[PDB]
Amino acid sequence: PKYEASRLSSLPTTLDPAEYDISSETRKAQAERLAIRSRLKREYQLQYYDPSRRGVIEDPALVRWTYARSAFGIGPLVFWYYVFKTDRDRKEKLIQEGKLDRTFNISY
Amino acid sequence: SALLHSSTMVVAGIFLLIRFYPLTENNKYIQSITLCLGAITTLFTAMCALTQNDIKKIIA
Amino acid sequence: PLTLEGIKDRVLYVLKLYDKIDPEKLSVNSHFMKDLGLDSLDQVEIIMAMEDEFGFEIPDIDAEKLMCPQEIVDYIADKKDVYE
Amino acid sequence: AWRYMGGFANNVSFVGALLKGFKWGFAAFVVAIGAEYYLESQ
Amino acid sequence: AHIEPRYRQFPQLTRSQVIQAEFFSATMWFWILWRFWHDSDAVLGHFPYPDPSQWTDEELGIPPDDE
Amino acid sequence: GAHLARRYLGDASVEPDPLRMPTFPPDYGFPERKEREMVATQQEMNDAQLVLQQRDYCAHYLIRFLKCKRDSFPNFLACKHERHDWDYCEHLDYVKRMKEFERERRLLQRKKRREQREADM
Amino acid sequence: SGYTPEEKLRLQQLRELRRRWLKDQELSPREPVLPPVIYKTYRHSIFAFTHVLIPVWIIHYYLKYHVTTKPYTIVEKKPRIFPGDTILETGEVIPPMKEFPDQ
Amino acid sequence: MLKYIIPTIMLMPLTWLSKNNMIWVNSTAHSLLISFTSLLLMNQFGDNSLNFSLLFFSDSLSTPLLILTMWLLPLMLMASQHHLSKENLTRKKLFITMLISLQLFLIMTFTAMELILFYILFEATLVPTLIIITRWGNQTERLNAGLYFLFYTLAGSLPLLVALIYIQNTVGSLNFLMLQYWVQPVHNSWSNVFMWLACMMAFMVKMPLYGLHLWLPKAHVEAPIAGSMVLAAVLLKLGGYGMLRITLILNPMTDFMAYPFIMLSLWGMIMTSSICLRQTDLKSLIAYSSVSHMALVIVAILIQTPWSYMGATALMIAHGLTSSMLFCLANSNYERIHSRTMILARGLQTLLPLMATWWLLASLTNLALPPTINLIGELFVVMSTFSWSNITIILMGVNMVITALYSLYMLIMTQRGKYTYHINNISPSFTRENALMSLHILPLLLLTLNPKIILGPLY
Amino acid sequence: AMPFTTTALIVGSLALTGMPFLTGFYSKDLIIEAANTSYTNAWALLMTLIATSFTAIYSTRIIFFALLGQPRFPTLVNINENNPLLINSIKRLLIGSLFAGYIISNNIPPTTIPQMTMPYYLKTTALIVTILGFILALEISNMTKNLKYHYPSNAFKFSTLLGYFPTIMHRLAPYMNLSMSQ
Amino acid sequence: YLTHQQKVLRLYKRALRHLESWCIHRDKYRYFACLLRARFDEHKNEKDMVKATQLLREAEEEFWHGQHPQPYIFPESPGGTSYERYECYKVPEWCLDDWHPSEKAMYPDYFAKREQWKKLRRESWEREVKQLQEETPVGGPRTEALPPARKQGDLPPLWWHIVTRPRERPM
Amino acid sequence: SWDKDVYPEPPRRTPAPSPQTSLPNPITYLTKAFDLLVDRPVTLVREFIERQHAKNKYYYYHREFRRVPDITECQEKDVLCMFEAEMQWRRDYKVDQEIVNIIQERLKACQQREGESHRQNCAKELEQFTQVVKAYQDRYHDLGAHYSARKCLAKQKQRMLAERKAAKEA
Amino acid sequence: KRLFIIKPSGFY
Amino acid sequence: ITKDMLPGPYPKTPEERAAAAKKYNMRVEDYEPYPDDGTGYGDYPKLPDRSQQERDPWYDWDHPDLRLNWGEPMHWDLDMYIRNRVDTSPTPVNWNLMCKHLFGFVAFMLFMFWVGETYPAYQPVGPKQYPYNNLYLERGGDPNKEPEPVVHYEI
Ligand SMILES: CCCCCCCCCCCCO[C@@H]1O[C@H](CO)[C@@H](O[C@H]2O[C@H](CO)[C@@H](O)[C@H](O)[C@H]2O)[C@H](O)[C@H]1O
Ligand SMILES: CCCCCCCCCCCCO[C@@H]1O[C@H](CO)[C@@H](O[C@H]2O[C@H](CO)[C@@H](O)[C@H](O)[C@H]2O)[C@H](O)[C@H]1O
Ligand SMILES: CCCCCCCCCCCCO[C@@H]1O[C@H](CO)[C@@H](O[C@H]2O[C@H](CO)[C@@H](O)[C@H](O)[C@H]2O)[C@H](O)[C@H]1O
Ligand SMILES: CCCCCCCCCCCCO[C@@H]1O[C@H](CO)[C@@H](O[C@H]2O[C@H](CO)[C@@H](O)[C@H](O)[C@H]2O)[C@H](O)[C@H]1O
Ligand SMILES: CCCCCCCCCCCCO[C@@H]1O[C@H](CO)[C@@H](O[C@H]2O[C@H](CO)[C@@H](O)[C@H](O)[C@H]2O)[C@H](O)[C@H]1O
Ligand SMILES: *C(=O)CCCCCCCCCCCCC
Repeated sequence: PKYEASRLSSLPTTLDPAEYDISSETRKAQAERLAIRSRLKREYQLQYYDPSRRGVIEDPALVRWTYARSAFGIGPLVFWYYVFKTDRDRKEKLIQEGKLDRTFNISY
Repeated sequence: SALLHSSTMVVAGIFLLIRFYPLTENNKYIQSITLCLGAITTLFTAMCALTQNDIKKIIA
Repeated sequence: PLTLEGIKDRVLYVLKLYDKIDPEKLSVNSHFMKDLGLDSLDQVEIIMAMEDEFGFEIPDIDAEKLMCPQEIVDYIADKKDVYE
Repeated sequence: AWRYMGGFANNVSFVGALLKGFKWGFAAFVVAIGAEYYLESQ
Repeated sequence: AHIEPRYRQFPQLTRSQVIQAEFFSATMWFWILWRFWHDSDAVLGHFPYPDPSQWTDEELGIPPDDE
Repeated sequence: GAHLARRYLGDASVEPDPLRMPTFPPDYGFPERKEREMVATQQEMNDAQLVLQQRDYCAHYLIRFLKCKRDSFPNFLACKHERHDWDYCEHLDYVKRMKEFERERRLLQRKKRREQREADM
Repeated sequence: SGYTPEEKLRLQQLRELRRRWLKDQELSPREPVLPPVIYKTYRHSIFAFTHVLIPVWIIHYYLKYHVTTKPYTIVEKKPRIFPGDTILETGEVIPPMKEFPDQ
Repeated sequence: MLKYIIPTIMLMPLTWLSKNNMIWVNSTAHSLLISFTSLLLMNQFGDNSLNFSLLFFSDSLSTPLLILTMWLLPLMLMASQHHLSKENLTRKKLFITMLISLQLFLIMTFTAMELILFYILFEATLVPTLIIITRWGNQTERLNAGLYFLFYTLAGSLPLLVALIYIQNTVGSLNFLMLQYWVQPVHNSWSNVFMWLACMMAFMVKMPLYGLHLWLPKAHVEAPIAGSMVLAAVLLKLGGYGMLRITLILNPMTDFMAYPFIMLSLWGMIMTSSICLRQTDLKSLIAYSSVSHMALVIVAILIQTPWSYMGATALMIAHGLTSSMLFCLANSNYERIHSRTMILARGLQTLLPLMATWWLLASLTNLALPPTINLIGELFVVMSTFSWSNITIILMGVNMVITALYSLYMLIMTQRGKYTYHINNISPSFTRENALMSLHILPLLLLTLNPKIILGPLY
Repeated sequence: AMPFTTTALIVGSLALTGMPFLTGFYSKDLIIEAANTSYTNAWALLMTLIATSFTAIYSTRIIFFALLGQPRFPTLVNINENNPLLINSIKRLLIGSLFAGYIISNNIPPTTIPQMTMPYYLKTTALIVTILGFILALEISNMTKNLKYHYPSNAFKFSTLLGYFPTIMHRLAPYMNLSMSQ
Repeated sequence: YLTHQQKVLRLYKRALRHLESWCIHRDKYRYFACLLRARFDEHKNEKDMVKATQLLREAEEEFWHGQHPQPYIFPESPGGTSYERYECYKVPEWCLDDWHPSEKAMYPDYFAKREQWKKLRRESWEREVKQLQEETPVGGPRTEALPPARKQGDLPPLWWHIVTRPRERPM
Repeated sequence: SWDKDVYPEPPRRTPAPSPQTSLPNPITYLTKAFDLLVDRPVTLVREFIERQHAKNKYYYYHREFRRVPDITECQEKDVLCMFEAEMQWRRDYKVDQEIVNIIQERLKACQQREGESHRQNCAKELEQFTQVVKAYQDRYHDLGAHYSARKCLAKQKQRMLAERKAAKEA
Repeated sequence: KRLFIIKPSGFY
Repeated sequence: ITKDMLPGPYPKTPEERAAAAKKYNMRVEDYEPYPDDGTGYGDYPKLPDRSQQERDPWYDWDHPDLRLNWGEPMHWDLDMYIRNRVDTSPTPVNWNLMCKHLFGFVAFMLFMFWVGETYPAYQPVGPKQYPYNNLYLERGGDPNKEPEPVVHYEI
């Protein structure tokens, strides 16, 4: 029985058919990815290991993230309006008729 | 875990219902609900315990 | 409390209970491939016994590099903060 | 091999584990009902 | 410490731990035997359960059928 | 058990309904049937502060046991005979409820037989 | 798959530093340089005095002269009365029960 | 009220005539003395309010808000003096003057008998508040925050002025004591529908009502610490105080006019609580938390029950201390790492053990742990809205769960986990900061012993 | 290797599984008897009884895999229970697990009328199902020692992964809530 | 990124660990471990690399079907019961800079030795930065590997945070 | 210390000790220890304090509010009369709240005092509680947070009109 | 042997 | 940080895609924006919807608790994918099968409880009998009214 991936449960890497057919193009892309990672690692490390540095190492990726993120509207109000309005009309009708029990109700 | 599971938190839920037995003893509908809730609970969790390998989880 | 000699004693002790290794040829510097004639399957099983001996996991990326008893002693000493 | 040798060679069974202490618990019990049967006869 | 670790061997035991364990294991079994001797009905049944089929129609007040 | 198999997996017309018993007059088949006699008075059960569910036809044995239990403190192993008398009265009380069930069951069977006699006639 | 000669040399150089660093975390003999059954019962006796007797004195004084002086602050369940008891306040005797049928 | 107005005014010459290096000592010390005397306002009677003069009065609603106002001024001074240390002396004195002038307008606003006087003072608070944000905020978009804050307010406040002047013409007076006796019922008509909206929308914007709330997170992200403190603790409650007063003359029209605002509030409190679970700016998270809490206050005021009004009063006081404390806690991290990003500096309990305790206590009050006055106020509202309609318990209960989730999420994210490796400037907490946190939480928790002084006139 | 810990664990397990006259027996068997003779939901009664059987199985599982057989722990033996704080604290609870149920049951006033008349098969149900649970558990535990390899069944995975309730609910519910803001 | 040889060896180790979770008993595990090894030794000399990749892919399909749903995890491995347990006690060494002078006075020997390390760090840094400039091609590093020191008295570049990291059991 | 008519309690009936055992009662010896070690020193401190109190006897008084005309007698918009009537109505409202609180305290004390016999023996308290709550509900319920003597009167007149109509249809 | 425990300053 | 380093509008031409990939430290082959709607993602990259729990725990992350490296682009929903929140890791049992087995188990139990209510267990006895008209006065009945007698008989 094959694995069926879901949004909340990914395909395992050992079962992914593209993990076993790795061509020159795929290897070249992985090297380009490792090179980008290594360049950022060095840039981070020259500051992180700098004995004279005291502070925070500002991360442009973090700043871009918070900037990007800091940058179903009447239907529930109408829905809730009819739920509470219908309930309170029913309740008000019974009190006027005396059919609602409020024997010990003196806090409101 | 020893104190959470024995003399403090988890029995509080049971204790609350015991405090209110003057009301629950006159309510068959409430009795049916708590009965079935406990029954499914006692069986389901005991069934989970049969295969657990972590000693603390078996006791939990 | 582990010591550098204590770790080394137990690493060789485990290897001296492995039938594919002759305990007379074994030293701390014996390469598992070049001196003892083992294969990489064998090397994986040696690392697994070390993990069992000391009760912690050696990730595959590090484990593949450990090719003699001394490199295992160094690796265990470094992760356990053993300086003596 | 060390796991099957020395002080680990023989371990009790499940029944033997449950019966740990039975011998002296029974000996003490026999003495107690014997004592209680004697006094009750007085 | 007062107990020193051992390698691939059964551990060192004190005489206090062994005796105390045996005492309380034996206490548990004495208690069970003592209680069972005196309160076996707590396990087996406190009273006889009647067989309703053995009751007569006279005592249940069942009149004869042709009546 | 067994009585449940007869009702749910058999003929329920001749099986008592536990929520509607009894369904025959108490004196049907019992000429001169005595009443159950209550020993403890209402005031005695009130003063003893018995739980309402304990204020039944065995309450006098309970009142005796509770008084013994208080008087024997700290000896919490005494009053064992008083407790058995209360437990025994409850047992007999339970047997009486079993007989009421068995009487009801047989009267429902007699009625069923008396209906095939007429269905034949 | 073993180490390369440069990987081994870097690891060796780091190892020497790490062990020297770890050795230097050991304290010296003078560190820290700090600024300038009777015992059983006495320790237990002082504990009972401060943590039981003094608190109970305070609580009793508080319950007796402030709490119980207000209506319905400490409400008791009234004592159970059994057939045959004698009331202390009045001297009343509670009649026995009716005689039991044999059982 | 002159015994509070005049000494507050005298804080201005005190600050300007102080020795250069004594401006924070003198202003802080003397503002604390004014705060002490504010407790004389507790002479409240069971029947009558404390009516000083033809201009000012103090009942059990205004008194707790007055005490909170005058308590907050020294705290804002303490909180501000560090990030203003490099400012030149004249601009420091001008900053302190804005805070003093804000106190002056606020205590007059809360004690005015006549509603036009309340309106002018209610409007006057805008000026120093706007100046504090646009002049002493750090970032470029403080200018936009000022315009949003300014024009949201005036979009609602100008209709209120027209309604207030209209009411005086019809009734003959706007003295609040007179309105209590000459109030007449509001009958159904389109004219009265717009009178109702004109009487209420200005206060809705201040609270802020859900759907008119987007100015608030914008304002907080731009304001300096003192700006956030006064905004969160007092300025929002001007709208709450205004609604509690003006609803007197809006019956029985409030019966059906409240519905759309109750729906916005009841649903809005769930929406804003959920939004807090995904906020990445710590100040913006606290700002959205205020919106959710103030939604309860709006519901309490609109359903108009004795229990709801008591809960509204307690919630307003309790939120003011709690939210002000959270901005102060958030600001203490900011003064070290110079970022409001919540995920930047983690595991701070390892580095700042006692500040972790303050974070814990602020979070516990934010999620309304019994018996904090935070829970007392929330519980009373939950009690009263259940009678209004039993189904509301579902939305109230769900909001409690989400509030606990984001309150503790804040605590776990910043204080727990591992510390960020490269942040190596987390210096030990200063005495000033520890005192500032304790000067919020201690009075807040002491109010548990005597809640009646914060439950308002319906007590 | 750990005698006192072993004694307390055996006592605790037998107390848990309703061993006659230990502390647990004085409540569980009254509860099972009261349930057996009550006007009750029949399905709930059966579930409770099967669960009583299952208690025996997982208790045997702890005892069997922790105390019996051969050591499966690492080679450096640091087993040591000879600490008075450890022995004494467990000792006081071990005494509680023997007599507390008996002492408490003989001192508390009666507030109900306990059911004491019932058929023998309702009287002994908890004991019988408990004994069958132990017997069943011992056959399964010893089958792990055979040189046979077993594939996982669906019931095994359902049990091991907790009916999948945590996997589904703890991924889906947070995802739906944490996403609906956007 | 992983070679074929690395994937097979990773699978063997992963398969053996799950097999142990199933077998539990050491004698039973030894028996089945040897059978498992014989399955790998069967195809050890497969020179057709398309066939070898098919063998591994089916092997990983087999592993996914037969894996233990609750495998044993070493306590301090990721996902284990002691993983990260001691992180709360790890305190970075820069925190000592902020100690009050009276606190530092309690450990005069320790803090004098700490100053020597800080001096060693300061005097080494420029040579480390220079060594990395000389050895890094124009495009920048293509990998994350760092070099050893090449002279006497040099320290391996970027050593401080490795050498002075918190102890695994710091308190 | 308080009025026994306002907060009544029935006479107390304590049975005498009646031991049916030769074992000593631990509670009796703890009681004697409590008297000697706790009560007597506590009583000695209190008697010293009361001796200081007797040297300085001074009094406080319960404030008496004259009755003033009700809102029914106030001309419309006459705030001087309305003010006094409104203040009087507010004082009465607080008093009626405490009257209900007294009756609820009676009920709760009876429930605890009567034990397992409360359902029968607390009927008189239950009835008095039922009536005062009904009267209190009629006066003050549903007025809203902006309550007043005016709104209270409007409710009474609405109730009076409903009672007049119902009597007419009969 | 006794090892120095690195912790944040507690003096303040 | 300059404006050119901050998130921008959705990339229109292929030369804006290359600039956007470079700004976010990505290969232009890998870079891919969110679909151009009014949703408001701009040019922020759309990265795989995976939990941080799925990352290699042994790699030397700059942020080990988050498993992020300094400078790498962060998933738009990173705050949802931290290790304390939503996990997307592969499961030993397929997602759909798990849902069936859990739903099937709960549904079967709820049905059986319904059956157990309709055919309850009980014992073969009649009602429990109480004296004094089923304890009329004790249960709170009106003393002034006279209850309709309940009479119990011996059997
Ligand atoms: C209220 C009273 C309750 C009943 C009280 C009964 C008294 C209990 C007395 C227990 C004392 C027994 O003392 C203990 O007995 C066991 C008998 O196997 C001894 O054990 C002995 O045999 C076992 C092997 O089977 C091994 O441990 C070893 O060969 C030897 O020690 C312990 O070494 C001894 O310490
Ligand atoms: C006739 C109608 C007008 C009535 C005017 C009544 C007030 C007259 C005040 C005259 C004195 C002014 O005093 C003059 O200004 C300020 C404050 O006073 C002083 O200088 C000030 O410098 C700084 C503030 O910047 C502070 O240290 C301190 O406030 C003070 O020393 C001058 O050294 C003094 O020469
Ligand atoms: C967020 C904003 C929320 C806004 C909520 C809006 C609520 C809308 C309320 C609608 C009711 C308005 O008020 C309504 O006005 C009309 C005016 O013609 C009144 O009715 C009056 O005019 C109509 C003419 O059509 C006549 O038939 C009627 O005899 C007369 O009395 C109603 O008596 C009143 O009920
Ligand atoms: C309420 C608490 C009640 C506690 C009740 C305790 C119940 C204990 C039930 C034990 C039933 C007997 O269990 C029996 O043990 C013997 C031990 O030789 C075993 O019998 C056989 O099986 C195993 C495995 O093949 C062998 O190790 C054993 O030598 C052999 O005789 C079985 O495992 C089982 O048939
Ligand atoms: C005393 C215990 C009392 C409670 C006992 C409860 C047991 C009730 C179990 C009900 C759940 C059964 O759930 C059912 O299982 C089978 C077997 O996988 C599934 O069947 C499906 O999956 C299997 C395996 O992939 C395949 O045959 C195929 O995909 C499909 O048939 C059904 O889709 C599901 O509906
Ligand atoms: C006789 O006294 C009945 C006692 C009950 C025995 C338990 C039977 C459980 C059967 C399962 C019920 C299925 C749902 C209707």
